[PDB]
Amino acid sequence: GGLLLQVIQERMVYYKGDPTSLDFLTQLFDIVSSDYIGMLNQWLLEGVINDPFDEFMIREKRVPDSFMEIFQSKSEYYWNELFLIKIDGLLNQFQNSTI
Amino acid sequence: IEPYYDTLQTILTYLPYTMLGSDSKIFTFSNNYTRLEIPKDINNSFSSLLREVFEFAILYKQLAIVVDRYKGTLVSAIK
Repeated sequence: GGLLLQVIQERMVYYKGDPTSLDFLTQLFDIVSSDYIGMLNQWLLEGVINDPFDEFMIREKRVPDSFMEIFQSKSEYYWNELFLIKIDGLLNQFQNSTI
Repeated sequence: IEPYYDTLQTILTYLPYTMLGSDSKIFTFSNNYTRLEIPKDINNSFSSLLREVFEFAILYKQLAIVVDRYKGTLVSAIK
């Protein structure tokens, strides 16, 4: 899934001094990451998660139908528990509690 | 002079393959590509001349080995 960015970044350490190889790897990383930037931009600009592949780090989860009436009354737990951060897919930039 | 002088254009046929650091039917590398054996039927003069030409082949082979070995292993940016 989102592990590709980690592989490219790990791969890019060895070719950090090679101009052509670094240019190609940087171009590939830039184009590949564009979807992730789209998800992040929509999340921070409109507060909407769009792509249903569960790729994005901010995991909004659906309430089960069996508990719909319960969660509607106690909206605090809906808005505090059913939004999570998927730690596996985070880059080192976001590996900070405050961010 | 042909009747009175014996030695193996045939050299130039197999020389390009040796120059590019590859094994040849009359020139064979050995000892991890550190020495090259000049065959029999190459009299003194031609062998002495080839010893100068083959300097490029062995040196290039060593450089190619280094490049292929350390292509993406070294971590330091300078190297």
